[PDB]
Amino acid sequence: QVQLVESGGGLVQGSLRLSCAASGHTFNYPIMGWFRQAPGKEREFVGAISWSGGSTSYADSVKDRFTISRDNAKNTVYLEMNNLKPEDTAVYYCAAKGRYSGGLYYPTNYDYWGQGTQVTV
Amino acid sequence: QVQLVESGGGLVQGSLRLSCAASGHTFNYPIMGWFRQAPGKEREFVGAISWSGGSTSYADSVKDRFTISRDNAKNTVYLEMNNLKPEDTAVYYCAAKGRYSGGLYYPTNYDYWGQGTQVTV
Amino acid sequence: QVQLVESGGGLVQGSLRLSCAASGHTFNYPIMGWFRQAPGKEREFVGAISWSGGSTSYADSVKDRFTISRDNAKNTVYLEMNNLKPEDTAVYYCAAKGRYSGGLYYPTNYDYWGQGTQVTV
Amino acid sequence: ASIDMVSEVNMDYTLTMYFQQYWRDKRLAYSGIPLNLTLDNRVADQLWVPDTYFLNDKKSFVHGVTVKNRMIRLHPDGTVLYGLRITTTAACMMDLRRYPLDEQNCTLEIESYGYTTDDIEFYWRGGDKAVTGVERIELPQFSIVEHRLVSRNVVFATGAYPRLSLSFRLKRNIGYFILQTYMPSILITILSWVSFWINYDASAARVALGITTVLTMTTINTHLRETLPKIPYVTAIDMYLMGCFVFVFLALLEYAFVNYIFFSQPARAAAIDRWSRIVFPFTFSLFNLVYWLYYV
Amino acid sequence: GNMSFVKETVDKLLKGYDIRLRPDFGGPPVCVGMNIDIASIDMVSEVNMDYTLTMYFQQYWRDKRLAYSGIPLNLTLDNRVADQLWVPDTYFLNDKKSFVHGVTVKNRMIRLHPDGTVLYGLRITTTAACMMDLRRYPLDEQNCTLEIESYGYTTDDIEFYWRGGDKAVTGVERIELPQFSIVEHRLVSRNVVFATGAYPRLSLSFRLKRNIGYFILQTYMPSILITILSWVSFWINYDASAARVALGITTVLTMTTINTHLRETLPKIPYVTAIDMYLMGCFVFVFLALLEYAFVNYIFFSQPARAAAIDRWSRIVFPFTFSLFNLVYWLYYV
Amino acid sequence: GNMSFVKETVDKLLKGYDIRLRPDFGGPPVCVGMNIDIASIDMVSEVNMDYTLTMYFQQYWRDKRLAYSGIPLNLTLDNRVADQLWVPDTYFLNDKKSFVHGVTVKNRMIRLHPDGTVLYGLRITTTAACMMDLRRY
Ligand SMILES: *[C@@H]1O[C@H](CO)[C@@H](O[C@@H]2O[C@H](CO)[C@@H](O[C@@H]3O[C@H](CO[C@H]4O[C@H](CO)[C@@H](O)[C@H](O)[C@@H]4O)[C@@H](O)[C@H](O[C@H]4O[C@H](CO)[C@@H](O)[C@H](O)[C@@H]4O)[C@@H]3O)[C@H](O)[C@H]2NC(C)=O)[C@H](O)[C@H]1NC(C)=O
Ligand SMILES: *[C@@H]1O[C@H](CO)[C@@H](O[C@@H]2O[C@H](CO)[C@@H](O[C@@H]3O[C@H](CO[C@H]4O[C@H](CO)[C@@H](O)[C@H](O)[C@@H]4O)[C@@H](O)[C@H](O[C@H]4O[C@H](CO)[C@@H](O)[C@H](O)[C@@H]4O)[C@@H]3O)[C@H](O)[C@H]2NC(C)=O)[C@H](O)[C@H]1NC(C)=O
Ligand SMILES: *[C@@H]1O[C@H](CO)[C@@H](O[C@@H]2O[C@H](CO)[C@@H](O)[C@H](O)[C@H]2NC(C)=O)[C@H](O)[C@H]1NC(C)=O
Ligand SMILES: *[C@@H]1O[C@H](CO)[C@@H](O[C@@H]2O[C@H](CO)[C@@H](O)[C@H](O)[C@H]2NC(C)=O)[C@H](O)[C@H]1NC(C)=O
Ligand SMILES: *[C@@H]1O[C@H](CO)[C@@H](O[C@@H]2O[C@H](CO)[C@@H](O)[C@H](O)[C@H]2NC(C)=O)[C@H](O)[C@H]1NC(C)=O
Ligand SMILES: CCOC(=O)c1cncn1[C@H](C)c1ccccc1
Ligand SMILES: CCOC(=O)c1cncn1[C@H](C)c1ccccc1
Ligand SMILES: CCCCCCCCCCCCCCCC
Ligand SMILES: CCCCCCCCCCCCCCCC
Ligand SMILES: CCCCCCCCCC
Ligand SMILES: CCCCCCCCCC
Ligand SMILES: CCCCCCCCCC
Ligand SMILES: CCCCCCCCCC
Ligand SMILES: CCCCCCCCCC
Ligand SMILES: CCCCCCCCCC
Ligand SMILES: CCCCCCCCCC
Ligand SMILES: CCCCCCCCCC
Ligand SMILES: NCCc1c[nH]cn1
Ligand SMILES: NCCc1c[nH]cn1
Ligand SMILES: [Cl-]
Ligand SMILES: [Cl-]
Ligand SMILES: [Cl-]
Ligand SMILES: [Cl-]
Repeated sequence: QVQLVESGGGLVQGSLRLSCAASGHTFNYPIMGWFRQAPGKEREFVGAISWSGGSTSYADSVKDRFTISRDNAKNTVYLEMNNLKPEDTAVYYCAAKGRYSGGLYYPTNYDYWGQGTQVTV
Repeated sequence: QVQLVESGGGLVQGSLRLSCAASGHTFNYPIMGWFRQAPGKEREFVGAISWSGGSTSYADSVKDRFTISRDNAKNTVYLEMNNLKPEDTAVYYCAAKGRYSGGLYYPTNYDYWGQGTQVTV
Repeated sequence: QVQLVESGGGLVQGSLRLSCAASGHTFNYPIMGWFRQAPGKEREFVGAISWSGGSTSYADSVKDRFTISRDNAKNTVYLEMNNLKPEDTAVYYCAAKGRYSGGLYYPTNYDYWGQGTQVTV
Repeated sequence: ASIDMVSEVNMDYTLTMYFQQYWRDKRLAYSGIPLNLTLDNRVADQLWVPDTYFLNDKKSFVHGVTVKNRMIRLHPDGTVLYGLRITTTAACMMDLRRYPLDEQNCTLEIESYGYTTDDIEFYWRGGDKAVTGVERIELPQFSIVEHRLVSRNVVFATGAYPRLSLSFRLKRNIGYFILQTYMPSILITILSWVSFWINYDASAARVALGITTVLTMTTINTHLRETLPKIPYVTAIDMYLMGCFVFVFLALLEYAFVNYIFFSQPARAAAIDRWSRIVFPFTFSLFNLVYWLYYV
Repeated sequence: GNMSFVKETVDKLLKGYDIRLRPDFGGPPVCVGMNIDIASIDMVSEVNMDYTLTMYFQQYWRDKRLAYSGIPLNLTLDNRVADQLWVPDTYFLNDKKSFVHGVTVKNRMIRLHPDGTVLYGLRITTTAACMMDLRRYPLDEQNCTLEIESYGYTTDDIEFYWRGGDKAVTGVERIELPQFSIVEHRLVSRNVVFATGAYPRLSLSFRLKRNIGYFILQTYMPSILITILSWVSFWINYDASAARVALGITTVLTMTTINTHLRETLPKIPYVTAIDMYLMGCFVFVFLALLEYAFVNYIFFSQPARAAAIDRWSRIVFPFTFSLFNLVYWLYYV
Repeated sequence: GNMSFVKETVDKLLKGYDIRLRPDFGGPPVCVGMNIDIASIDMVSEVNMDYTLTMYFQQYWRDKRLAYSGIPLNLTLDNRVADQLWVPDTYFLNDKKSFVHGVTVKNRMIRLHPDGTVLYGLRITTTAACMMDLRRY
């Protein structure tokens, strides 16, 4: 039972910081994942972070542009979206994956989904 | 070698509390079971409780109506018969099951049988 | 990541001491090896030493003539070339071998190569 | 059948069970016999059986005496029942932040090894009644609060796989820790206060009470730390022992303060001992009240 | 759809198939692609200088003897068919003891594709050697590796590659070690030469940063507080000889207990670790505190003013010099 | 090049081959050459007076029953062929417990040469006794 609230999207023409705040049984869900859904297209992996260790992974598209990290004190994960492009125009969602729930890349492996911030540039 | 005495049946039109008091080698018989036998029909499982842990099980018929618990100080188990019905009209028996004696549901797995309180509504 | 600098070659007609000084991650590369390349011929094993233990090996040609040892304080290995011959005329190279990297004798098993001192007699 | 062990050190538990699989193979349908055919176990080597595995197991075997502990029962329509008796040691990552007032969720994950959801689908046969014998679990140190059965599909690069999960919630029993951790620490703390009724001229006596109470706390901790993983965070029991340690250390410093002033200021020295006798028991009572409300 | 037709197709593939001969025997090398999905690292042992790794090990290669037509499906076959095929002779060169998981069947997968591509999967637990440099322990970084090699086939017969390149190993984020974090992983391919020939090698390596927190709470903080306890002696009157030598003895002797406990879970290495340097420092402090009493004891009859001065100085100098000791140590090692 | 031709050659070698009989049975002794490549010594135990050794153990011998013509190659065969050949009955006389490594296959090599020379390799871990004189320990 995890609850996820995300903030820091908005509209820009530039560096940005999305954040994702968790609460509840986060021990059973050690991984947080960022997805994005463009109009028409399927839901797409951006990156993921372990709560414990900070072990990080990224899609190729956002590799050496976006950076994810967290702080366990606030129970918060953040996507720092630097060097933005007009391809980066989608409903960005935050999600939690269980310990034995499969590969990082596949959205149906994730259980608790945030609301979804729209981002246009 | 276990002895079982049950009380708190009687006749009503309502909430009721049957009790079942054990004495002897109760360590070898970790489970207590409640059965009921209607006139004509075969002896039927109601529910069962572990002495140690209080791990409980119920038949579907009495699920979210009857509640069993115990106290190890008095060596007593009780069936709290709430939300009674005219289907609940049978000789209610208490029984003890050995550690390796099989499935909960099967009366021939149980060794020490109480006297049997008649209950009519 | 190992760096290797060798010195004490030169031209003579006699006893000589080549040295080989290491710096960096020498724990991952427990073996240092001496090779020599004559003009035209393939690169040829001379001898090798473990940093820890001083366990030594030599080619037959230089057996009971050349002697290798080291000091772990300076991170230095030395080839003491005694009883020299006109066959001993080659570019002498120093090299480091990884823990699981194969047989001592084979130059392609070695990763970090020194500059290579020319020696003529 | 049993949960034999739970290990905090190895973060695993050992489970022994009768694992039954049912499926229909119409190649094995038979006519003219109104019986179910129970066949000798060795026929299992001549049939297709599912490639089921335990995804969080560390080491598992099928019991072998007096024969391989294994059952095949055919039914006329080609339904196969296949039974196995399995012992499995399975991983249980444990959150020990509230240990020993902790609750653990220990799981068994069941998956198809090679066949995707195109080829195979899993279900709990009998739904929420598909796992039995939870009442047979007799762990001295734990009670089973609840069990749950879950079905999902899981995606890897190689495809989508059926998954079943059994999970238990395990409440650790406090009683062992009261008698062999909390009560020792309380009484060593009380022993430290005996020093406040000893005359301040008995320097050896009072520093001996201080030393022996400070040093026995260390022994409690060492013993407890001997059966636990090397976790990098503080547990609930460590917070209790650190509290007790601060109390027994301050009792010894109180003697050093009295010792330092009693020559020049024998009245103030006497006042500090006379206050300590009330203030240390009272403040340890408050410490216990705050701790036990936070963690129970 | 037709099971008899598939049975016919599969029976045809294995008819006259020689398991003794690799694909393209006598011709170019068979190329074997490798994926790993890490399930877990269960243990790291300093005592045994090894770690335990559980993983899904996938091998891909083409065997044109197993090419099939008229079926637009990939054929997943029951695991037991692996005994009727050639498979690569892959082994873990730094393993100490390894098994393929066995319940409810051998944990093993074969998938054929129409062009003769075989996918072969295994679930393996392996205990693997990790020579550890403990000179900075417990503020150490270790490089733990898994070396993958062909046992018998040289690079004439077989070539290895990471299938998907730098994406070929997955599940590194699943590693949950209490005492460690994974900083980085790397994938390496090389050829290795022995007397018997040149062999393909793949290496997976991890960099493991040890977490300090356990050692603060159960090693460094005990040693600091036993050192502080030793200074209580400087506020006790010099006439309390029993009291002050008792504080000295009990602080000197508890340091030994810290060390013994720590040395109980470590190899018998012949060099000094970082933690040993800390404890030796603390030991010198607690031993000198006791000698200070012997110096005071020796002079206080004849020279009660000098004796009082030495206690009064010690109260400032021992805390200050221990603070400096800590500053130098923690800057050198962090 | 021709896999059917090699299959024919190999099948011919094993046709009527008796694993019960050593090479040159009833004649001069078979000469077995041994190489070892040490992988590791993992442990030395004073308590158990033993040590643990992991190694590549190579045996060479000639079996003229396995001589082949018309192929200028050495034939490396899949490990499972070892069960169809005679191999020497070599053992470690001071071992306490030993195994041949088993993942991903039995760690074992056969290489034939045209003249009938067999190379047979095994990766072995062995715990071996070491009576220790601890008088100067
Ligand atoms: C121990 O800890 C584990 C975590 O590791 C807990 O596991 C989770 O438990 C919950 C139930 O408590 C599981 O939730 C259920 O998941 C089902 C499967 O969902 C996936 O798959 C289907 C397709 O098969 C997809 O449609 C779906 O989107 C998911 O991808 C759902 O079908 C369930 O839904 C039903 O219940 C919910 C209410 O719970 C309703 O809202 C729905 O309408 C519906 O009726 C349900 O959501 C969850 O999957 C488990 N997670 C993991 C990682 O396994 C254990 O519960 C816990 N055990 C104990 C004893 O505490
Ligand atoms: C843990 O510790 C181990 C040491 O035990 C480290 O391993 C070494 O890692 C480096 C990379 O960091 C490896 O270097 C690379 O080796 C490749 C293979 O080289 C050999 O084989 C080829 C033929 O296959 C020959 O051509 C070559 O001469 C060698 O004999 C090279 O192909 C790589 O080259 C590429 O990168 C370099 C820059 O790094 C460029 O300059 C080149 O142009 C090229 O693009 C590269 O050199 C090295 O082989 C490893 N050593 C061992 C002993 O295995 C781990 O890196 C370390 N792990 C972690 C996580 O820290
Ligand atoms: C063979 O086994 C089947 C399956 O266990 C038996 O059928 C069940 O019988 C019980 C009553 O005894 C019913 O409650 C179930 O609904 C039946 N299931 C099915 C799928 O038929 C069957 O009785 C056995 N056959 C013989 C001849 O013994
Ligand atoms: C059989 O398996 C192959 C290999 O995994 C499948 O082919 C891949 O299909 C995906 C799309 O689904 C492509 O991205 C890859 O490039 C394909 N690889 C190759 C080498 O063809 C194929 O779809 C499967 N066949 C059937 C009939 O299921
Ligand atoms: C087969 O193996 C043999 C034996 O290892 C190889 O012969 C050796 O070849 C090297 C040169 O490469 C010589 O130094 C040795 O003296 C040879 N030994 C013998 C007994 O002949 C041979 O090259 C290999 N054959 C093929 C066709 O690869
Ligand atoms: C003031 C804080 O110091 C201490 O608690 C302290 C210092 N030496 C020992 N201890 C205690 C026994 C302890 C150590 C580790 C974990 C739990 C408890
Ligand atoms: C002055 C140096 O002596 C000591 O440190 C010394 C003497 N007896 C015990 N110790 C300490 C506890 C120690 C021993 C070994 C390793 C680390 C620390
Ligand atoms: C079921 C929950 C367990 C609670 C255990 C409470 C033990 C605390 C005892 C408090 C000790 C006070 C010492 C006396 C000082 C006057
Ligand atoms: C993250 C790095 C760990 C650093 C730990 C530092 C602990 C050192 C404490 C110093 C103790 C001084 C004693 C007081 C003397 C006045
Ligand atoms: C923390 C060092 C020990 C201090 C002892 C307290 C004595 C009283 C000082 C006035
Ligand atoms: C645990 C013992 C507490 C005793 C308090 C002393 C009070 C004395 C008042 C005269
Ligand atoms: C006077 C000592 C009080 C100790 C605390 C009682 C236990 C509280 C449990 C909720
Ligand atoms: C994690 C914080 C725990 C707080 C309760 C411990 C007792 C403190 C009393 C002052
Ligand atoms: C190293 C032996 C012990 C010496 C004690 C110091 C006393 C003071 C001497 C003047
Ligand atoms: C750790 C305690 C340090 C106290 C220093 C004493 C200074 C006293 C000055 C009058
Ligand atoms: C006064 C005590 C100072 C102790 C050292 C602080 C830690 C330094 C980490 C770089
Ligand atoms: C290897 C040398 C380590 C030096 C730091 C230890 C502290 C010494 C302070 C005097
Ligand atoms: N049953 C899927 C096995 C697996 C896990 N990871 C990769 N393959
Ligand atoms: N794969 C080569 C095995 C080996 C190592 N040493 C000798 N042979
Ligand atoms: Cl297993
Ligand atoms: Cl005295
Ligand atoms: Cl093995
Ligand atoms: Cl043996």
